Amino acid sequence: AYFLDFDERALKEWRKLGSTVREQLKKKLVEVLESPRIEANKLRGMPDCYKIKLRSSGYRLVYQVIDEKVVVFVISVGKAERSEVYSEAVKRIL
Repeated sequence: AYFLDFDERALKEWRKLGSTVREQLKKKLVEVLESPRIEANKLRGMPDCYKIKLRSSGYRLVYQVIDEKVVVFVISVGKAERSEVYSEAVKRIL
């Protein structure tokens, strides 16, 4: 299993999340820690990035897998609408 870390800005997003949505993402995030490279969820663009999707929120969590630190690094949590959550993730990695 992998350890967990958050970007400072991503952790704030996490705590601002509504209760029901956070719990939904939390269950999936905990599953992710057991084995975080889930090829179906791999994001295009820079390597080692994956998403967690909800069927109808439509909130998203973006994380980077960092093997050298055995860590899942949460970089962005927010809305898929207008690709907000994804553009922020790229911005925070650069």
